[PDB]
Amino acid sequence: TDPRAKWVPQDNDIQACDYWRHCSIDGNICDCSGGSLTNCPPGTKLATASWVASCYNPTDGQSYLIAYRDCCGYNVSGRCPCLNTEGELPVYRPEFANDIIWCFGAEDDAMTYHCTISPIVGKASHHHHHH
Amino acid sequence: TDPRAKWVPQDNDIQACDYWRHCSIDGNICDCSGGSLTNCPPGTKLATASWVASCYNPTDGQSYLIAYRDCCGYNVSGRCPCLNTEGELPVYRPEFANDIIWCFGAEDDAMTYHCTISPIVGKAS
Amino acid sequence: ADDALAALGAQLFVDPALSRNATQSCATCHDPARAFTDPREGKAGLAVSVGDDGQSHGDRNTPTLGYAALVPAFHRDANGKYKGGQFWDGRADDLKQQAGQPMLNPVQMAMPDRAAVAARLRDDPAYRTGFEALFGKGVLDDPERAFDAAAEALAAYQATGEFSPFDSKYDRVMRGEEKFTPLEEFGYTVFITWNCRLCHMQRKQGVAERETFTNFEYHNIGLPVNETAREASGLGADHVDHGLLARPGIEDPAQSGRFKVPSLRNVAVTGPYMHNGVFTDLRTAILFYNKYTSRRPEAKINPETGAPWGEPEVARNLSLAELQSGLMLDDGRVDALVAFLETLTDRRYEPLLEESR
Amino acid sequence: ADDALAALGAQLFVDPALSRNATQSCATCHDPARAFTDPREGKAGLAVSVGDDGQSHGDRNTPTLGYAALVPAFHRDANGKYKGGQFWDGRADDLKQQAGQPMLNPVQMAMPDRAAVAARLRDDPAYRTGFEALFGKGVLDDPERAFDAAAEALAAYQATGEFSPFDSKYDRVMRGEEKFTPLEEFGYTVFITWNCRLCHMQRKQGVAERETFTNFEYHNIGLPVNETAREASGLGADHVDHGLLARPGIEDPAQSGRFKVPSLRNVAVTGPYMHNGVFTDLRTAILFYNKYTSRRPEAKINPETGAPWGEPEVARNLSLAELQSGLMLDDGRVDALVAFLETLTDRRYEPLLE
Amino acid sequence: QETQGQAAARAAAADLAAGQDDEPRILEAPAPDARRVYVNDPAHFAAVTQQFVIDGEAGRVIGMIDGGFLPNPVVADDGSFIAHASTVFSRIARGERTDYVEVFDPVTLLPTADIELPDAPRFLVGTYPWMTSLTPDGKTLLFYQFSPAPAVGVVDLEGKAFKRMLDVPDCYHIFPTAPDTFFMHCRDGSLAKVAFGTEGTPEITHTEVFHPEDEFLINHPAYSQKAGRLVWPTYTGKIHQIDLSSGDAKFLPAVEALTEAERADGWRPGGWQQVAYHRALDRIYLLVDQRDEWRHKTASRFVVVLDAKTGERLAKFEMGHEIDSINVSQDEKPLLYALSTGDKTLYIHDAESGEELRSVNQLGHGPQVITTADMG
Amino acid sequence: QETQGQAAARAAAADLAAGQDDEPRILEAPAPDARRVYVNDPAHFAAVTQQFVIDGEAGRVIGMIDGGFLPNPVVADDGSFIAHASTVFSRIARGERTDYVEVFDPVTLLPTADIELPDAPRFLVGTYPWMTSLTPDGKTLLFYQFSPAPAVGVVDLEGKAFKRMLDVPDCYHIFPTAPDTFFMHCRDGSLAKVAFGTEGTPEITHTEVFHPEDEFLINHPAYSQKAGRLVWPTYTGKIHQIDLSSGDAKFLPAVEALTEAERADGWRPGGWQQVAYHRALDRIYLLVDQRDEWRHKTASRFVVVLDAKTGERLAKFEMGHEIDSINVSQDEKPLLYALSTGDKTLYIHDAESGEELRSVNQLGHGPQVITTADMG
Ligand code: HEC
Ligand code: HEC
Ligand code: HEC
Ligand code: HEC
Ligand SMILES: [Ca+2]
Ligand SMILES: [Ca+2]
Ligand code: NA
Ligand code: NA
Ligand code: NA
Repeated sequence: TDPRAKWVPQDNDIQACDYWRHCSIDGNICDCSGGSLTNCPPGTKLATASWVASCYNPTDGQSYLIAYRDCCGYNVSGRCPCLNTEGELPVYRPEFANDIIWCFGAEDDAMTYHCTISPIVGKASHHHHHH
Repeated sequence: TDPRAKWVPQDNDIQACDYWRHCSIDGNICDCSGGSLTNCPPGTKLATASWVASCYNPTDGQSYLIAYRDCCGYNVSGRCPCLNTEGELPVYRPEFANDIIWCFGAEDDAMTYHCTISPIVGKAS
Repeated sequence: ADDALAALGAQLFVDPALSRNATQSCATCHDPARAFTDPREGKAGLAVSVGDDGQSHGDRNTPTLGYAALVPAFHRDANGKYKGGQFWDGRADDLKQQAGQPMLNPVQMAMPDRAAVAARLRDDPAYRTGFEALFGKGVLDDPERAFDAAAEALAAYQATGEFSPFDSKYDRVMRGEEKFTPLEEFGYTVFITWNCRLCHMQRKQGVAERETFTNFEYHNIGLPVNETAREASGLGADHVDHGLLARPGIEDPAQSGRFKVPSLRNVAVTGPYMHNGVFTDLRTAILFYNKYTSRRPEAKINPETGAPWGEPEVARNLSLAELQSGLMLDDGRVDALVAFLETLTDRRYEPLLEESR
Repeated sequence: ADDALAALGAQLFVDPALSRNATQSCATCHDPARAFTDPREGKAGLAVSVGDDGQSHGDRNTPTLGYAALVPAFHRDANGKYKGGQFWDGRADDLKQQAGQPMLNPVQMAMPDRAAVAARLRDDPAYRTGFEALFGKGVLDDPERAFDAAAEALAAYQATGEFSPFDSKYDRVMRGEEKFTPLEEFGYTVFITWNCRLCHMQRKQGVAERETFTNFEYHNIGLPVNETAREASGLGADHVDHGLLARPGIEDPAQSGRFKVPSLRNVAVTGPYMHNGVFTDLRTAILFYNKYTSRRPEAKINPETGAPWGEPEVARNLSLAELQSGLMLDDGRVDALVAFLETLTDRRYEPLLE
Repeated sequence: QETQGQAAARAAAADLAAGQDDEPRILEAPAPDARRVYVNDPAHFAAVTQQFVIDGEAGRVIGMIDGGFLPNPVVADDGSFIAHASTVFSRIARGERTDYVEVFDPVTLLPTADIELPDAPRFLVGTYPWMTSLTPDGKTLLFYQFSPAPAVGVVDLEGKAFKRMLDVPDCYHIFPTAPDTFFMHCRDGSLAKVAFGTEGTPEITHTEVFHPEDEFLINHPAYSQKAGRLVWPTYTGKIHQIDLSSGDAKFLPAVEALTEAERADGWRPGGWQQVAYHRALDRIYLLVDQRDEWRHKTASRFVVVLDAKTGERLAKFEMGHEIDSINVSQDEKPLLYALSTGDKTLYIHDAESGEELRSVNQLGHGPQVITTADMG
Repeated sequence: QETQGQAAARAAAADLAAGQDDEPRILEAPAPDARRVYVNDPAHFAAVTQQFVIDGEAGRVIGMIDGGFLPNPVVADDGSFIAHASTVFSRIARGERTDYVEVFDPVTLLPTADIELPDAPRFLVGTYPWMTSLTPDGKTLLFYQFSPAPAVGVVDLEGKAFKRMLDVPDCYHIFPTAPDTFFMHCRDGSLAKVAFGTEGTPEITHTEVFHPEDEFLINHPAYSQKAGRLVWPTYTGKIHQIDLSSGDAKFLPAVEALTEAERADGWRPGGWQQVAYHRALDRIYLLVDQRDEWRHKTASRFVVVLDAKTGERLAKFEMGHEIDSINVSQDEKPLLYALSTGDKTLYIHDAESGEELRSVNQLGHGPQVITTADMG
């Protein structure tokens, strides 16, 4: 609850904004609108675009690549809003930037933001800008 | 502040939900989004429909008929929301019913609710 | 003076010596037993009145003089709305300017000129005495002065409480001496929350001290020609009553077909209705308004004729913003409005309601 | 057993005695110095390979054998997606099943039948000792057991660490031994955030233990015919390569034109690219994907020909959901990708990167 | 008392530990069941709105449905679909209006129909569940129109088409009783039965006037379509019950929800959906509190539960929150759903003990309407 | 002491007492003036949004404009119109997407143009003021497109038409300098200068690379189109200033808004519109607080004011609230507007002293963007 203090990742509640995988999430946790940690809620369209962050898992002390993906085509869920920015870079480095509505490649051209999933796709490396 | 206590009118602040003329207002006071006590904000469209109530004016001891009118064609203001229901009757007595979006007659067929004005139209009876 | 001027007007008002053939006084067409309207049948029924010649018919319905003294003098307000005046087209500025016109109108009392009017006033020693006391010696020898003084007297008389007594049930209820029947109170409620109030209330907001149920504005509500009256008046099949545009000095084509909102005081007793007396029944006058709102086919049909209301005499400048309220008056609400409007009848004409009811 | 089987396979692999004229081994086309691909120029250049008879060209590009042993056996998963197998069209279930097919293919090694394969095995005293110690006495006198044993030896050889050493720079970087350069890290970041990872990664999420940069699925990415390879194969200009649908047992027309997602390991050194070796340059292969994303004129044009890529050999079942990503790779991301892809070169081939 | 979010974390950590792969994808909502609850958020008259689909047993949001301006939600009782009548405009809250009905698959939540309503005919009002209503067979949706006059619109959901407007008297609300019949409540204190075909003047019959002009019937009566029971509180907690199951209206005896002492001490009902009716238990739930007579739309902190047949009080629960709307699941051992518009929270209670069990918060901006299917 | 609402009550009571009549009507907003401030509410990615038109002097909302999904507001510096690029969908957040530009009359707030943008070319991103930009003549609106690649859309406000898309390199943001040229910031760390005619590829020139890869330039630079001053903070409170006022980019001394020991004790810029530039005072205002290095989007409770020429700190205000965004009026004795996303409240500060004068609460759901006109 100290918004400016360093982010303290936990591995014990995915609905809280301090969940380790949410380290560069921007929006809403899909698990709170009928999705899950890595799946979109019913009715929404999963984008193929992603932004990535290297997130620290406090449990095994390892850093994992989270390629965030947006669930699109619904108005914003309004539940479990979260904004973290671990390693988050400005828009000209879009691969690490999280204000972008990453809805590209979503079915039906869905481009509205509903929530974001936090799946792992690698074990960092690393990055240069953020280890 | 006790929501269930008898409404107590005042005649000292029109942006407050206990302002005397707002005794049966439901929505938003237009004065808080650029209209005034009896005028609509720019860009909105003034309904010709109205519902009434008899509202006691503690300045003068008299009760007046307030024929509320909606300012329409904008999404709801979100400022100074109020809901009072003095003398408010259910929808089947629509002239005293305030859940209805009373936007009829508004120019350009505007029917979205933005806010409500509270003009006096007569003395009670 | 004020008493005495009124008292002179009282005498003139009922004096038929102010008509060419001496058949007609103000009171003939503005009959005090009928809330100062014309009970006489003519070639278009009661729609239009017959002049002193026995043949000439007007093209407009004779309006009440009750409450006419509350109407402001003719003016353009700052919002570019014209207001007040006398006659249905506001062509007279006020009562005084109005009062001479029937005297000299060949369609009405038909005196040839002011001089002939003055010659009549001089034949009567009580007028010599009454006019001289208020206006000075020799007044009746000067046709301009005698005519103007007669108008003044007549305007004074119309400004008396006798014309505007405010003793209607509505007035008693508003003082707290009685209550409305439940139908009347619903009528009152509808009146004040529906579109009637946008035109038939003195003020836009706040409370009028002496409400006469008109804003004194000019509105084209899209009335058809009253064929029978228009036939009787002889003005022709191609004639258009331009309403306010006919007032000398109004040129704005946007004023074509707009007429002065009448006071709805004594409306129950002063039928037929509208500027051309086209509707005989009060309920019909109310139902006309549903033409702009109702989606039901019946709403386009004049219940008095069973035929469409008709094309407006003047198809432009209709008051569509106020008229097209989006809400139709069901029959419960029309009945309620009738009941309410009947509360606007002055105490002395209450007995006339029995027949209307 | 396991060493010894593989050592037998190692012999066989380089033995041209398994070809009709005795002019060709597996190693002729899967040359170990060329990440087990064919350095030999033929009529269609390096797009396709020439068989033992010196005339017959194939209609597909010879793939690397590196990492082919990590591909699961052919199967349809629970989502109804076919995965794994060997050959570009998965028509072989696994390596063992694949190994005898070149030997008998008249446009490759052209042995007439298993028996003639066995006879060549009997000619060599070393084989009679090698095969007998592993599979028992008389194995070479029986054509079926001989040919299956040869196939098993070959498969076992391909499964040795030699073929899949995981000693690319990418491997060293993932073990924390080394860092990617900026450009290679950019390339990697792009690879895992863009559409590539939708097909050229083992797993949908989580971390693979032996990543080979393919999900082993079948996709039609809309490639054109390699006119000169197709001319050279002699299959005719009327021919359509239906990819997975040519696997016996696959009947679903949704699979026409789909080919196995190749491991991108050693991709930098195994040109030309795609199942028909239509693209000589790696950069071209990357650029091809922009044809689905880029609105620009330059995206309709194969930079190697200057002419339009060409219509898909198979115009249906394109993986449009994946390929129409909504984003085109600019030149810098193409550079980045080439860089990253070069990191997947096994150690022993790093010298080939020029 | 391990939470949703905690169990998920644990499960996810285990899949990473075990190297378990899974395809990111679009979830299906779990099958509709008796404990599924829908909360509509009219969002205090906002141009766009949200419905939250909730697993009441778990207290979990399992989906959401977007809507327009003051949409009217309906839920097929048998769980086969949900729908709404909604309104959008070409430029947010201005421009061309389009009223439409969407029907949605209740597990994929995908629209299976989008049916334009011509001439923008919906009644725009703070959401009254019984101003848009499904017929019992699910094949027709009936929507109220107030302007230019009371009328009812008929929408064929099977053929995915608007049918017609029906002209009705001066009446309100739409309680369907058959594929072609519904009741309304009239200004004159009667109910109006309306029977309608594909064309013709509908057959309209009125009951006897069942309440005086000074007894005020609330805008949110409870109607069980399956029981044909209309439970209609007055401002004082007087409860009219009307049995429509025979297809015609029979007036049941009136019950008081509050006692004479309670009434003399200022107890009255209040809120939005003030009343709920549990069909199988034949039980009325009524949100009540001490309040001035004109604070009838304020929240209430107490739920009286009474036997519909006798009027006998069965419980008085102290809800522990400011509740505007109640409803109940229609299964055995029902949940009593207590929606706070001010807290934007559905509190889920045991309807027998009144105990709060769990809660689902962050339900929009001004959530007011709870809908459950009656699936048994 | 007397508030707006109080004064209005006294005025209304006087009018009633005096018998003063007045026509209910649509008000005109006060003429646009220096102290008009616009607050855009992207509403945490809601499909529809609100702009508030605020008279900063009285701290009064004087009107509002509705918007779609993540619209880009632009306010013509000369007060002659406002416009946005917006995005709507045929079913709230789903269906056919229309991108469009609306131009509004700034006193009636009526739309005077609505220009459709073909092929839904807008960049949907948390709102960055300089992702859509007016040319100085007000005749042309330029908007950034990200997909399929960086591009810039040219919209003729005069003809009320979309013209065409310009191909640019790997760059971001749009800072128009002329009727036919604008700069963008490139991945490689140059600015690009883009001059477009009516036809053909535009002519593109790159500056020197001006920052290293590991110096991170925020998404919200302050740009004064009239001063040609591009003010571009990095994450550490380092500030580039770039002067574009001659048609080509010239680089002013990089300045540091924080001190080494502040940095060392954890001070960094933080929020949304982290920076304001007051043109006539040549003065930069930077939102800052003690924060971890990756908490760069959190609210700050301090603004430091520094000379743009010298880099000297002129003031450090304790705002007394969590502030996400700042801007300033461009007149003499400027207001410093401090917008709290959290509080949904625009705090209006004397920019000189930093004291809080007044505030305007209830600004939507998550207001983030303050725009003012530069009318001088
Ligand atoms: C032949 C019948 C007739 C006689 C006699 C007549 N009136 Fe009229 N009165 C009318 C008609 C018809 C109108 C409306 C004419 C018009 O609008 O052009 C009218 C209108 C008026 C009005 C304006 C009322 C309004 O609300 O606009 C006044 C005042 C008036 N009369 C007074 C008098 C006085 C005073 C006399 C006697 C000097 C008089 N009238 C004699 C028929 C007559
Ligand atoms: C747009 C303004 C307007 C509105 C709204 C309007 N009126 Fe009128 N009304 C008039 C005007 C003007 C006349 C005279 C028209 C004429 O004769 O040309 C009139 C005439 C009448 C008359 C005839 C009176 C007479 O002396 O002949 C009655 C009765 C009446 N109105 C009732 C109503 C009622 C009831 C309503 C509400 C349903 C209503 N009006 C709404 C303007 C309006
Ligand atoms: C004359 C050239 C040539 C020779 C000799 C040859 N190959 Fe191949 N190899 C190919 C071609 C071409 C393909 C792809 C064929 C296809 O997809 O239909 C291939 C494919 C394969 C594959 C499948 C790889 C993959 O990823 O799908 C394996 C394994 C293989 N060869 C092993 C061998 C073995 C073992 C021998 C020796 C018995 C051999 N090859 C001899 C040309 C040859
Ligand atoms: C839709 C699945 C899919 C996606 C997305 C995709 N690929 Fe491929 N790629 C394939 C398939 C399948 C082939 C073999 C196609 C063929 O020959 O028919 C392949 C071939 C290649 C080859 C040729 C390798 C060889 O041995 O010939 C390269 C290089 C390659 N892809 C790189 C990429 C890059 C880089 C990306 C992201 C820009 C990408 N791919 C995206 C499926 C995909
Ligand atoms: Ca009359
Ligand atoms: Ca190759
Ligand atoms: Na007639
Ligand atoms: Na004129
Ligand atoms: Na087949």
